[PDB]
Amino acid sequence: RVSDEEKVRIAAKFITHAPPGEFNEVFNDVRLLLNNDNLLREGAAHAFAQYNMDQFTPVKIEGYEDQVLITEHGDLGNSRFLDPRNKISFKFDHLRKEASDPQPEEVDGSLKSWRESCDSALRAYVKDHYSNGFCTVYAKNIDGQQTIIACIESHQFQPKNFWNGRWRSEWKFTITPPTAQVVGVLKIQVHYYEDGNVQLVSHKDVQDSVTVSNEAQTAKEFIKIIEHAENEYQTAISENYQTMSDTTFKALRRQLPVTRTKIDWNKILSYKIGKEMQ
Amino acid sequence: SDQQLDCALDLMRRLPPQQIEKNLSDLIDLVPSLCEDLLSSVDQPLKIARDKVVGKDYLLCDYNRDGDSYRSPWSNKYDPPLEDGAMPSARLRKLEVEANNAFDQYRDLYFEGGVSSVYLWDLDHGFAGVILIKKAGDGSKKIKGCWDSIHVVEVQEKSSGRTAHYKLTSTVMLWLQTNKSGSGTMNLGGSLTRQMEKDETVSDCSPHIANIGRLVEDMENKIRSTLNEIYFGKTKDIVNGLRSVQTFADKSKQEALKNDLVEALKRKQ
Amino acid sequence: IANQPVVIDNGSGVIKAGFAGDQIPKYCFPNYVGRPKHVRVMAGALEGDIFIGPKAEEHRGLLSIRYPMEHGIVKDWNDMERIWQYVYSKDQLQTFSEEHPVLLTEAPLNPRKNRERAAEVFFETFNVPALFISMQAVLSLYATGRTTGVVLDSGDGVTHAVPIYEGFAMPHSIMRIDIAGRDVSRFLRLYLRKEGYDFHSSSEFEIVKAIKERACYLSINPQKDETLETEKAQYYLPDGSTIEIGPSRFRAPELLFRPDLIGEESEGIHEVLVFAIQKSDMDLRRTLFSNIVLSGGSTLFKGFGDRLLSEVKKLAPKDVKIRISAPQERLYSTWIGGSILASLDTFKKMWVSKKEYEEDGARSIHRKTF
Ligand SMILES: Nc1ncnc2c1ncn2[C@@H]1O[C@H](COP(=O)(O)OP(=O)(O)O)[C@@H](O)[C@H]1O
Repeated sequence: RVSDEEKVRIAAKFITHAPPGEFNEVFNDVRLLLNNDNLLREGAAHAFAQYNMDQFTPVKIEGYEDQVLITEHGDLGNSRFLDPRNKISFKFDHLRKEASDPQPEEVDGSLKSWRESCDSALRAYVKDHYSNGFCTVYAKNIDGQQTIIACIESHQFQPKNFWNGRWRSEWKFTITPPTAQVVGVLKIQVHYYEDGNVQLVSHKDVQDSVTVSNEAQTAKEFIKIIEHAENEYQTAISENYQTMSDTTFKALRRQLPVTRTKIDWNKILSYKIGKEMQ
Repeated sequence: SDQQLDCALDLMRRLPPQQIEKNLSDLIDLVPSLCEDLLSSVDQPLKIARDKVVGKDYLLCDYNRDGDSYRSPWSNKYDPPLEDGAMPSARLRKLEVEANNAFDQYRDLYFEGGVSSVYLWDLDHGFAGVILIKKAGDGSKKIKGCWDSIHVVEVQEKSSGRTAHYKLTSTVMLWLQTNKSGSGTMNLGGSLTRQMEKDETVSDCSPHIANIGRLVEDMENKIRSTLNEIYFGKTKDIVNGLRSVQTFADKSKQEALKNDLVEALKRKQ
Repeated sequence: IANQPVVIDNGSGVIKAGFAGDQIPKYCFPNYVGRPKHVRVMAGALEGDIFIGPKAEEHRGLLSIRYPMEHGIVKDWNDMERIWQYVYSKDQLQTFSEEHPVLLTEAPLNPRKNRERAAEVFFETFNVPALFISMQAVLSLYATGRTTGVVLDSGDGVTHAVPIYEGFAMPHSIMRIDIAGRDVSRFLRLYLRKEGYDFHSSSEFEIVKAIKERACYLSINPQKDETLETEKAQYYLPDGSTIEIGPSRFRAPELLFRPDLIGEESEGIHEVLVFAIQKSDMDLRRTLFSNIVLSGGSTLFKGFGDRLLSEVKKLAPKDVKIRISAPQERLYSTWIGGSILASLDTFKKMWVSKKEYEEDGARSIHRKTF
């Protein structure tokens, strides 16, 4: 008799390591493997919570419809999130987008005004330049420092040809007057499975610092830096594909022989080509 | 059970196989009733094998294994040392030594490392065997992976008219643990699965081994091509499609004028 | 401009061009220079020391051949400048640079710097009002008339198969290998030297290229012609001497099916085609089997498409309705389509705003011409 407690960590590992799009369906398959929802929800609830908080799971209240992302800066832990733009406290289910009872809270709210135009210009560029690239800038005045939290999700999940792929990235303009910092991390998770496994995962995490001027300067400054860094690294990824074809393959599986032309198998079968000369 | 088996198939189909042993542990600790033929469906990695009576490296697989005793083609012995040494055709055993020798040369031609092992046997008219090439991501490069070339050579060796048949089953695992600064923390990879057949009037100058090296190499090239093209461009398609670096307010009008050109084409056709 | 400009087709070996509105490129000539090698003993004789055209195609063994474009890429830019000047000639153009919104082609997969340098020439040096340069497949789309297609064009030193949809191809479904019968004839000459025939000179090899365009077929057999041997189907030199053929008559042309045997990282024509299909969608492939476009001179082969389709059958999946469009003027078809595009006044933003273009440069290079 196996202890079913092990299955809690099994399904938790399954939930956490599940790529986006490939989560609820095979998650139900994991339930079929378990045949119970209670045993599943013993740890699946916390797994749902954190797995959505980090994967930038798309959420959208009807009162604002900004298509916010599930994170920790709106979350309260009681399945009740908050608006990063109009600080409404509202219940929000996680196996679906069942959200209700908007309650506008109160905080220092200065930073919110800053991230309004910051996310406005940012989100404008991201929408007008990335297809499914959509961001959400959370805001929090923790430790006497304003925090600009950029969360970008981008996917296209139509596995009709057994393919999925999603982009996520979080960049924090830690407004620490006078010199604020440009902190950030990327997130890549692409997957193809029609006859061949494809698990693309990559990122880049950097940080810089510059003195606060006003709202517009720092907005275009931070977003421009991240913008170019992302486009730059996207180009680097394209070149990485170029490094695959020539280096990586031939670094492991070469294409040509030592004579670089052909292979005479019968010559391998006999003749002893001169294996005793030198 | 059956539905749970299907769930495990989709699971493994979507699970990251760098945790095959831990994922298999999750599979056992989750459904131990279906712990029967786990690795029959679930694909396994390769295992190192060093002979001791001979002192030469070989490989660990299914057919060389006798219960728990793997066959060493250097000594043709079952490890742990058993008197259950059911060994195939000794002439074909020596031919297998020559084949693995040629393929070790071959892996030193296209790979320069790893271990090649085609563990065969001797059925009624024909037989089969497995191609095993273990070459992980070398320490020479931070970009790594785990090259595992597992293939099934299925020789339906005919008799009348010096002819025979061949059938290749294939799979090569490998990761792309490219974590350079320009690559960031890039990681990709996997394995494919293809098959092909042959009905050759097998002469003496071109043995079965020659056919193996030939079509296997051909298949590998097809695989490599398929990877490099379809999957890499596919990923880049998704990349540039989702996260583009293309400013709009232009493509609409330009494609509109292009459609006007198509209209002009229709004006004459 | 406001009159007939020129449509200019490239070619690493043979460049083409012609006045718009017509159906044939008015002037076509190879891509090299002929410069002699002997002492000007008799004064007042043929002097100028640089020949292109009729004298080049006339004084074959009297000059020194030099191709400025290699693998479709020009490196002897000054020689191409002079070739362009040959186009500007009274035998050909009788015009100035400032007289037409001329058109030019360019195969894809190339660094922009080539096109940049060409723009620098035709705009800084030549004061061309508008010079557009595009791809080398929409031209064929105009010729065939269809919108969905798989354009293949056997260049002078290039090969590239691309599936397009209504003049919108995928920026990924692109297949290309810079190769043609050039090295095929070179290897053919190699055979000949290992058969007793070396034709190391420039023009001496051009005659072998005429043989390439003369006695090269494409059988469907895998080893039938290899095990057998032809009886040297004796042709005769312009010199007026013996020209044997030898069994190898297929070996050099059949090599392009399996060109990797020469120690090449290529993929093979049919595989190239298949990969172009593979990089596309799924339902479109069904239509693209019924949409096959062939162009170029290296398609002119006895049993070309037959062996190609045999490879397709042995490689492509089922439910395929092959439709190969391989007419005669596959070369002109490109120029024809270019003339069709040149017959358009809707070419407004496409034509170069010369002044502002030079004031912009790089951005305009990536924006106007494509
Ligand atoms: N009649 C022929 N028979 C065989 N090959 C030919 C024939 N005519 C041309 N070719 C080959 O095809 C090529 C023609 O290339 P072309 O399509 O003009 O180049 P581009 O498209 O680069 O201008 C030449 O390299 C030549 O060897």
